[PDB]
Amino acid sequence: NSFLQDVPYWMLQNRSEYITQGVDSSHIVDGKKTEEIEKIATKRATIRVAQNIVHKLKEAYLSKTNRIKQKITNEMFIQMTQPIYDSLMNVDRLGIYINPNNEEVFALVRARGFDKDALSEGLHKMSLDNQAVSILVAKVEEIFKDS
Amino acid sequence: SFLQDVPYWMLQNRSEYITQGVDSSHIVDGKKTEEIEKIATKRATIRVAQNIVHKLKEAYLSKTNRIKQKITNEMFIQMTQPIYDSLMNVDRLGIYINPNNEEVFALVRARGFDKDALSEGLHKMSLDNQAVSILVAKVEEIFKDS
Ligand code: NI
Repeated sequence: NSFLQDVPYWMLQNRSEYITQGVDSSHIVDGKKTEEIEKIATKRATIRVAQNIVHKLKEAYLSKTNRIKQKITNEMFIQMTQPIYDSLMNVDRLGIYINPNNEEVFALVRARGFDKDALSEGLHKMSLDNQAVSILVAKVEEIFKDS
Repeated sequence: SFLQDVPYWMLQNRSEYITQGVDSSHIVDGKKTEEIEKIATKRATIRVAQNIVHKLKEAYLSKTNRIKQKITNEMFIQMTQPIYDSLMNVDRLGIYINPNNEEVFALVRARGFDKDALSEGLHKMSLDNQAVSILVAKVEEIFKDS
């Protein structure tokens, strides 16, 4: 059975919510150099930051003190991922770890901010009304603040 | 700083295994290794219950949702204990000590659940027949898929 060596701390399971940090990976692709796979992994980890944000937005929407009036489905939450991702700013690649067994490339990233006006417009463009958008964007703003 | 002899199950990427859970307890002077493992194992088991709650929340928010009752995030959080209590045949599959943080991690897998116990627990927290029956069905589907 299988154990891994030289594993950085951020690769490990842990209880700790760095909502604006993302860890994710890319598998290898024949004909793509490892550096290319690191780029893909870094983008995937950045999408993961957006996924982390959407998760917090669903919980807020489900809360007894939700103020969003529009009905927002799970599928709509999933759709929010792209506009949130598109709005992320100043995202730093903090680390790379490669699993030598399958050569899967993991990236650690941190998004230092987001563009509230870009996020607003993206959310409008997926048919969320202005009351819903205002609350959603304010929530994302709190997440960056609290981070 | 780097960690050595890290088992696969300790990596960050295990969301797909809804019925598996990992969590830890801190090594403290005055506690026996066995009390510490027991706490980590309990916590790992609570993580399985939380994994299940998250799937229920997603199913409830889906456009396909047929549960008519209003269920709040706080109510979903409240479902964690009845789900935990209903878990059956929860096997401890590993222990890992992190020497950097002095944390003992446990890996568990729940092989199943008691749908009657879960029902009774959900009924006690004021979920209606329709909600309980559907939530229970969804948990059954999670275990079937596992
Ligand atoms: Ni418009």
